Amino acid sequence: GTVLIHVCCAPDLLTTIFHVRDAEFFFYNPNIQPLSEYEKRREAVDKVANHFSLNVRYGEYSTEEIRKWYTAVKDYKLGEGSKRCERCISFLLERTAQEARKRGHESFSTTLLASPRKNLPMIENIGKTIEEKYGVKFFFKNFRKGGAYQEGVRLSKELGIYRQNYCGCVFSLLERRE
Ligand SMILES: Nc1nc2c(ncn2[C@@H]2O[C@H](COP(=O)(O)O)[C@@H](O)[C@H]2O)c(=O)[nH]1
Ligand code: SF4
Ligand SMILES: [Cl-]
Ligand SMILES: [Fe+3]
Repeated sequence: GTVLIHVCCAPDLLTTIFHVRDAEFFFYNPNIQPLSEYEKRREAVDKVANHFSLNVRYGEYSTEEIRKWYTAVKDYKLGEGSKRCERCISFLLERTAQEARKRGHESFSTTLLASPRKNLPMIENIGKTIEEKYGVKFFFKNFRKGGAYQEGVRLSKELGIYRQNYCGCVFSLLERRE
C-alpha cells in the first residue's frame, strides 16, 4: 500500500504533501535543461525533504539520460500543452512506474498533478495507460484541491523555496521569451 510519487519540482511537492502520507518520492527530470537549472531545482527539493523528513530518491541525470528524453519528444519540438508534452510526461511517468515495480510499490503518482499549468485529463490518461502496461496502479488526485495549492505557495515562501518560471525543457525556455 505504498506509493512512489514522481517529483517535478519543490513547489509542487509542497502542494502534494498536504494530501499524501506514506510515500517514497522520485526526483527524475532529464527534461530540465541546463544542468545548473536541474541542480537548482534538485536542491530546492532536497531542502523540502530535509525540512519535513521526506523519503526522496534521486534519479539519473546524465548526457545519456537527456538524449533518451530528447528522442521521445524530438518529433514535436509545437508548443506547451501539445503532443510534445504528452510524450514528455509519459517518458517521466514510464520511468517512475518502472522504479515503482522495482522497489515494491503497488502504486505510483506524480506531483505534476499539483501543477496549475498542467492538463489533468492528459496526465490521468497517461497514468492509466502506464498502469495497464506495468501493473502498478496510478493514483490520481487533484492535488491542488482542499486549498493545497495556496498552502504550497505559503510554505514555499516561508521555507525560501526556489519557484521556477518555465516548465523545464529548452523548448519551454524559448517559449518563455516569446
Ligand atoms: N514556481 C512554480 N512552478 C510551477 C508550479 N507548478 C508548475 N510549475 C511549472 O513552472 C512553469 C512556469 O511557467 P510560467 O510560470 O512562466 O507559466 C509552469 O509552466 C510549470 O511547468 C508551481 O507551483 N510553482
Ligand atoms: S513544456 Fe514541460 S511538459 Fe512540455 S515538453 Fe517541456 S518540460 Fe515537458
Ligand atoms: Cl513543474
Ligand atoms: Fe512541478
